[PDB]
Amino acid sequence: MIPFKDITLADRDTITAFTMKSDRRNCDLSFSNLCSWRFLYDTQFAVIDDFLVFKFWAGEQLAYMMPVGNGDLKAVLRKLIEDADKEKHNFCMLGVCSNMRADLEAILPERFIFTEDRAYADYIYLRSDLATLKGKKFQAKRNHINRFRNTYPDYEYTPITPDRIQECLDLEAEWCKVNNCDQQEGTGNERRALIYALHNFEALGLTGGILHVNGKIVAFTFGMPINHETFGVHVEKADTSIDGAYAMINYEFANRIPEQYIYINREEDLGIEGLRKAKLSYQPVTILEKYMACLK
Amino acid sequence: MIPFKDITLADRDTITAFTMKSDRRNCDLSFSNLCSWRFLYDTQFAVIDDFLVFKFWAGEQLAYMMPVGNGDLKAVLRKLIEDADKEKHNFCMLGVCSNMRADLEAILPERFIFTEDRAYADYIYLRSDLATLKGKKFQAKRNHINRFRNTYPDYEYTPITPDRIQECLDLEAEWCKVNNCDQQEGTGNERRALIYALHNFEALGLTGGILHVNGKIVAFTFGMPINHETFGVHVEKADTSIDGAYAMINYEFANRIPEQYIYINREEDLGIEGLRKAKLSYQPVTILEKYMACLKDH
Ligand SMILES: CC(C)(COP(=O)(O)OP(=O)(O)OC[C@H]1O[C@@H](n2cnc3c(N)ncnc32)[C@H](O)[C@@H]1OP(=O)(O)O)[C@H](O)C(=O)NCCC(=O)NCCS
Repeated sequence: MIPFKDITLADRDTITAFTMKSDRRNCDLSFSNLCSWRFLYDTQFAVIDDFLVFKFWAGEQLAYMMPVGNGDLKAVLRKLIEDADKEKHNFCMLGVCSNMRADLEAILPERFIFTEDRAYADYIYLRSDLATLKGKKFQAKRNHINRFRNTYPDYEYTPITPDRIQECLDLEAEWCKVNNCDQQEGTGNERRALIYALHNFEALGLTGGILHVNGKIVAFTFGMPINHETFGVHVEKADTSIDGAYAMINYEFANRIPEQYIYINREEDLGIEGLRKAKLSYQPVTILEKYMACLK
Repeated sequence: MIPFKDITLADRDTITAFTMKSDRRNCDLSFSNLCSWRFLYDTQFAVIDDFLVFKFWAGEQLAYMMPVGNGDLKAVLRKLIEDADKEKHNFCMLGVCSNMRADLEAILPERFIFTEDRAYADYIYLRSDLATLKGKKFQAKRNHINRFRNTYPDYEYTPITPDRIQECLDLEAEWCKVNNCDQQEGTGNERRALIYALHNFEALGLTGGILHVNGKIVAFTFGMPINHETFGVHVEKADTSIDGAYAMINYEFANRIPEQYIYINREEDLGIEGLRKAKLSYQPVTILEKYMACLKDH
């Protein structure tokens, strides 16, 4: 029996030892994302034949993350299929990128059914693009930040520190309530994941920023590295009454992301029309498809 | 500076080393309950100053359990208050039993406000009563068992084994369809805890039983020790169209609980009138009240 263990804060070194050196850019491999969503998926992990593997329960559905590492993929797949068999479920893997799909097909030709939903693709950008907003592609973004600067000349950006967390939580609840975000699917779950992240901010290895206008917090954002060259921005929330607050905090935080992080992953659009429009407006270099791969 | 960590399956030995030797009987100290409800409370623990301490987020309420162990209680409480200060919340402790409340008032007189909610009291029974149903006060219970045996003379009770986990999950799915766990907050939350327990049954240290009638599962139950002399029954579910199934599974499983567990803790009524009458009807020896102790100012 694979000795799957519940993921915890204390597993940060073990997990990032695999992910940081990997070529995997999927935001679901962020240590903060894995821990913060454990309440929903009863998330577990194991290291099997030099691969890091995650196991998730989503109601009736059992799924495993595409194994992270190098080594004998066939051997690890045999063990995961046996694990699914023990659970009396068909074997399904999530987070399979295009390269991973090719690797699976090579081991078990015709055995996997691959399904993809563009709602779940990640948007990846150049840090240099988001931090500088240089070039014609970013002209409107420059206009937004210049307009913000003109409207709110006394704004203040500060990094998130443990001392600033509870206010971020209180404010997030207030903003949601204004937009009646109760009545939007999934916001309760998103709130649980936000709370865990902010409560355990330092242990997780998150960094983040807060925007203030006229002496009050009006936006906050946080994230952490996904791999050696990709930083994930996991959350970005703002007081919707403040025009340009999203654009401004994006820009300020991008400039605090260490320069080794070539890429910034700002996650998925969830098939929401307005969100897809917003994420495409920042000119992603890659839209990172994620397949589910289920044994036939 | 308290190195709180998320509770996990792997922490079984660490936790139970403290709880088994303790005189704490409340069901919240079952290792299975601690892990299985983590999804709701983001539960963490630490050993500090020779005590085992737990930290929970009950929605907006930060809470700690009464420290488990022996040592300088005042020193450890000071550390927990400082932790609450860092969280920017008042310090409040849960599961303070009547005896633990007396201990607190001795070391720190008039420092705490104590509140109690009868909905959260645990029902504690003698294993000897539930396993035998002997005497006048258990006559109705014997009658239900006897009716069951007469109606279903070829029923089969089995322990929960790995190959039988799926039928328990199947019964739970049917029960939740009937009871609307998808929308009922309480039973939706119970479903999350029950399913975690079943999926991790052996790692947690749980034991359980299953009742079958006419070839299908009609009830299951599971639990594990809380301390050296108290066994906790965490879950009991039955197909409602089968009369006497709750009585029979209770009786069969009580007989499987090892004799060193003098007491059986069958948990709370949650202020639900039906559940309260059911739990009172089995004649508890103790209704274990649980206080919340909140620091008056600071
Ligand atoms: C609606 C009504 C039927 C609710 O009672 P009910 O669902 O029949 O009875 P309960 O909720 O006690 O029991 C339902 C089941 O869920 C269980 N249950 C309820 N809450 C639970 C919880 N938090 N955890 C685990 N089990 C729970 C009970 O044990 C019971 O199990 P069983 O059916 O397998 O024996 C009620 O009897 C009634 O009177 N109807 C109208 C009520 C009304 O108008 N209300 C005014 C309120 S002010």
